Amino acid sequence: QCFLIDKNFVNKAVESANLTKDDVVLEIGLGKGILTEELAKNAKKVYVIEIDKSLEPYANKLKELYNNIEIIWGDALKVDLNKLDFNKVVANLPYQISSPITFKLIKRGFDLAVLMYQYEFAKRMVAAAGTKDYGRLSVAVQSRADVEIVAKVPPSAFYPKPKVYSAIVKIKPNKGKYHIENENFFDDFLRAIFQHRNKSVRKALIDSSKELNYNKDEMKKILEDFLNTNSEIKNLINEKVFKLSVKDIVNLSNEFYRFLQNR
Ligand SMILES: Nc1ncnc2c1ncn2[C@@H]1O[C@H](CSCC[C@H](N)C(=O)O)[C@@H](O)[C@H]1O
Repeated sequence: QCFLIDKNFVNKAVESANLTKDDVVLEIGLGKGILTEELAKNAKKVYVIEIDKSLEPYANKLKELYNNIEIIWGDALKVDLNKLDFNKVVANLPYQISSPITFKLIKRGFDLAVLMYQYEFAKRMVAAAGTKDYGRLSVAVQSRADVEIVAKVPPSAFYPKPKVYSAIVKIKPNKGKYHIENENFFDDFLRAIFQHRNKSVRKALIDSSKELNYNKDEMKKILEDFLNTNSEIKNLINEKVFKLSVKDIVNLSNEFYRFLQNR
């Protein structure tokens, strides 16, 4: 585990979290508790989910100085977040859990998250439509939240040192912006189309038709009829997957869902 030892980056993450004494913060991972302490100082209360019980000495020492820290010993991928009341998440994430934890947190919901990722992962998260790092992860995150890189973090900020850069990413959930009709279908639709990101949406959906539980002949006919509903759909499905904006992907999947339900 690479612990964050540079207080300048701790400060940047905390400042970006815009904390007040009315905020309740969830932290994933304790480390030496350098971030934990700053959260404790500034927030109403901090929950720390930590998998490694050997780190108890840091926890015990922290509770002697701060009365508003609660440790939950366990695996953050296993813990039922629904049973916790918090409005913000601030963490130097274990990079191996980056993807599942991000969606688990977004599913649970929060006002704002400020999270450390590997830099490449963060770049994919915030990638603009039609660019080389734009992909399924970009759309899955941006369709549900506004995301931005707050700072690039060098290996020297950590001990022991990682091999690559990290990034602080700010996440502000945004349900209204795009409005996903059906979460399950949208997830299936995203999987199908980004299995073939350089192909047209049409050709991607035919190739990955089994991801939506249709055979290739059914899907081809479906899209013939779907294309006949309006000219906007025609232009969208003929375009390359990675070139569609998040807005257009959400709208397209919404319309396709409705089309399929009526069929
Ligand atoms: N699945 C998991 N659930 C909860 N904690 C985990 C975890 N996997 C790793 N951890 C813990 O998360 C921490 C990651 S290193 C980050 C430590 C600290 N936040 C800092 O900035 O220095 C370690 O304490 C490690 O034991």
